[PDB]
Amino acid sequence: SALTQPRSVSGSLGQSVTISCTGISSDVGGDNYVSWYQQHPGKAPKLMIYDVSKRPSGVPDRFSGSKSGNTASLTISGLQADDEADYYCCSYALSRVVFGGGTMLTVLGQPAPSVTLFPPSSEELQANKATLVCLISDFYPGAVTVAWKASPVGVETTTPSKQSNNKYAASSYLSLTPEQWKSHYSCQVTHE
Amino acid sequence: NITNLCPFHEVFNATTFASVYAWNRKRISNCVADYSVIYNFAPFFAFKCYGVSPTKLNDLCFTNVYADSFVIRGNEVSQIAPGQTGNIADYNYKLPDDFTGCVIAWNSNKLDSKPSGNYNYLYRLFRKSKLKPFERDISTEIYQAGNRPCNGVAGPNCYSPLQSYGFRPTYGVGHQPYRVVVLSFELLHAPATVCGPKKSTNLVKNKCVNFNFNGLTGTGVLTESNKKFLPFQQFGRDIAD
Amino acid sequence: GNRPCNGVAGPNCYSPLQSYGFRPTYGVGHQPYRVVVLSFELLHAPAT
Amino acid sequence: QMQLVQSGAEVKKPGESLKISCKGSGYTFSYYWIGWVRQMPGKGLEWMGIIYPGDSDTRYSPSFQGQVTISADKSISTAYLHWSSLKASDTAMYYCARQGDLGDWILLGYWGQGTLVTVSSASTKGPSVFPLKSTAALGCLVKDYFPEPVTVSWNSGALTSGVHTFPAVLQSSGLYSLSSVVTVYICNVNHKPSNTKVDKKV
Amino acid sequence: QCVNLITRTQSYTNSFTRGVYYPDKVFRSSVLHSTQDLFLPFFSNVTWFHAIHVSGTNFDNPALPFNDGVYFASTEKSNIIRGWIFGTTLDSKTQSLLIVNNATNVVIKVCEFQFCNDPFLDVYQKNNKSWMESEFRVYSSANNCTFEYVSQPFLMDLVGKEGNFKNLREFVFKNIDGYFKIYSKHTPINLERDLPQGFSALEPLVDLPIGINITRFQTLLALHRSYLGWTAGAAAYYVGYLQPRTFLLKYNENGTITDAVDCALDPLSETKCTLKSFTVEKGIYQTSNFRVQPTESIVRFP
Repeated sequence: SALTQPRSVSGSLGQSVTISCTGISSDVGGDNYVSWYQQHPGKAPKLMIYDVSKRPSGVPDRFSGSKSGNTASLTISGLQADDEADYYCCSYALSRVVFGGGTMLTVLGQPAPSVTLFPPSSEELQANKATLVCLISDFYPGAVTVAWKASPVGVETTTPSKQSNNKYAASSYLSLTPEQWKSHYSCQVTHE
Repeated sequence: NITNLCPFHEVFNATTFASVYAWNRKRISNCVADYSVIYNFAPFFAFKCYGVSPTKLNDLCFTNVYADSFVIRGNEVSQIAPGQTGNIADYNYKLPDDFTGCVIAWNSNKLDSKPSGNYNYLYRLFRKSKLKPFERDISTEIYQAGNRPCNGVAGPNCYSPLQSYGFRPTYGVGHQPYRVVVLSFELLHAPATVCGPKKSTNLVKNKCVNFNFNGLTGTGVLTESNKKFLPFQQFGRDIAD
Repeated sequence: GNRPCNGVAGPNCYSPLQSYGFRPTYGVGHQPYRVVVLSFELLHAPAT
Repeated sequence: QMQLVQSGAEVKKPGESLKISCKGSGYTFSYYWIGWVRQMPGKGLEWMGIIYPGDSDTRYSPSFQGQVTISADKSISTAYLHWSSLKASDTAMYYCARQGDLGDWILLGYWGQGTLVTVSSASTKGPSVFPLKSTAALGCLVKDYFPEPVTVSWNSGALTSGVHTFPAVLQSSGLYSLSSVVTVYICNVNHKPSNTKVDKKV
Repeated sequence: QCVNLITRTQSYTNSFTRGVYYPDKVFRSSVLHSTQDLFLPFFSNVTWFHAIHVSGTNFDNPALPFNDGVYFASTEKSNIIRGWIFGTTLDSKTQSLLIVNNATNVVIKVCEFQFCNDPFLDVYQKNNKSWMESEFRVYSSANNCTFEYVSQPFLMDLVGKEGNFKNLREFVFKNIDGYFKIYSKHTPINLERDLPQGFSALEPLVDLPIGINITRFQTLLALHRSYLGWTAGAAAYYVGYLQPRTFLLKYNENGTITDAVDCALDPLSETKCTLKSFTVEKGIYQTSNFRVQPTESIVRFP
């Protein structure tokens, strides 16, 4: 059997959220072989729910669950800032452990992104290179649009970022030649 | 070969078995019980059988076959047997004198034992009367050993009938946990539904060989026919019966 | 089993001789029973 | 308290059969089942197998019966990982797990910190460091590097407050690029997969 | 819920040649095989029931006995009559076989149901077109069960229907030595009276060992109850009791039973069975001797 989970879930700080997961098998001797794991972005997973009627040591009591036939669910008594992470259900009734398709919990909050510009140094010009960096940060939503002004203007950018500070950041690197850089730019940012 | 095999997991491959006093039973019927996966599961400590040979089990037919899984101590494995006595044989699981089946037990010190103590397993030790053949007693009421009325908790004259197993890996042989699986066989007026693996062979045609098709035996050659057998018909018979 | 067995018992090979656990506490059916089989060959032969 | 730390990150070409280790402490690493969990970037967790350090008893997932083997040494309380016939699609993050006294033998009570194993044929190109109207903050730019994990420090670690590192950005040429800034200076960038360390001053 | 609301009227109809099925799964071709087994006598009188509902909720329907097998036939459009009931007491006192038929994945389960006076199925939710079971009014209570079974929907509507054409469905249930056998076959017929002339064999459909005893049998209706609270409906079916008789079966070149002879209908068929031939030439043939059966039993003691 294979476990399934909703890929995207949403919530709010102080509210509750539920994550369903099916595919739990039953064996002779017990039927509560259901466990849940929480994995922070870019970190190792941490056990938060095992033997649903019980909880591990050191885990906050805000986590809970329920059982209904072959369907299990994960309930949180209250969402916080550190709760924005992935969750995986697990079943260990047949002496084997399996994980679901993964989840992603998001919480609402207060959204003005800070825009800064940094020109390239002379060492890049000596190396026949020119990279203009436009930095975006201090924005809560996970969506941002990056543009450039020469007429609208290779250029690459990454929208998501690490959530170690409960915020998101964005950066873009306008790769150009030194001759084109000395021949002129301005960064354009669009946010909700 | 398209017949569905009965799932032999969830009884041998199960993570944690039921308690000795609350042993669970799985009904195996209307399937093909492939016992070949048992002989290579684990180095069993005991593999005794009663009434049925361990080798002929893969071919004999049975109406209903039951499997009971439970975990007991290593020094009490000799108690689960027809005619034997002890705590498990009298208050947890009693086998009749006419028991027909097999008893399987293997070491489980690496599965049902923890350094902090695997106190989840419980076994019954005090009861007013002995258990009947294939009887279960899940009652957890405080057994009144003394004549004084007992309170809501344990006391000097009344103790809990269910005691916990202090399974620890630091113990030697005899004290380690042993998973025990008991197989029960029976037959009655109801038609049989489980006969074990049939183990068919490759088909050979145009040769003088012995043929067997779902029980019909004979001697003769096999040749590709041009007939129009109906989807439900299986045997072909001419005018001469 | 198919594995060549060593000089001692193993998971796929056991001792062919099992011992009788004859105990007086057992009921009817498990108690020991002495069996004496008398085989006679009566035919047109010089009898002794 | 009980701890279980794994080895550092490694990077090799497909088919070299690298080895990863894990060191535990704070408990008797004999009576607890230990295993490993693989997770590719973008997908969920995938369990490979477990091993009981008390003996040679081992169990593995049906999808990893021969693709990976796990070994342990009770004398030093160290677990090991070994692969065979690696391919480019085998680059993934690996996590360890132990039994513990929280649940059953199969329940994973605790976890490690993770180990990144990168398997590719990009020859592990070394990175380069270049410095960047602010007055106010200063920063440095790291470009031309294939491996993902890159560590950047400022003034040999003397400045910790006001220092931040942004995720890498993949350029069109097939190489990543990141930038680190410090609130106002010598920026020190260290690259473990390529063993390259370049110092630059703004 | 359990409310007696299903009206049923019964009549009589002549079953000319219906009720013949394959006694075994053995292939026979160009051979006249005579066997003695439970069959339906030709030209016998069978009961013709008429289920009628007037939706006057805002009604008599007694049960039917079972003796070693009962012939069933139905031809109502849109498969109004779907289910059947089997058992020995049918009041949650002993295990009873319940058969439910629907559009996909029929369910067969033997349990101790407390069957209502008029057990049937009703659908609802017309406002959103999600037709499903509204209330399980077949039984008021359910005890522990023993066995379950799931199969494909058998004898559904016509695949690729034509303009206003009627189809006749037949069913034969029999339980011998613990094996419950079911025979069924559908034959499209014209818009004239039901049970036409000709011949049609019934192929075996279900054969499972249950080992339970059957004394009575019932059936399950299905109405298209739509809110606007109740909807009218009609269902006509045939019920015939079987008797152990001797029959001569004729097999064609394809292996199908094309005709049958009832060896106790008329002396001609008796001579046919004696000679094992459908064509009897001119002559005189000696048949089974007639015997006057006793009218009653007399017991004389000291």
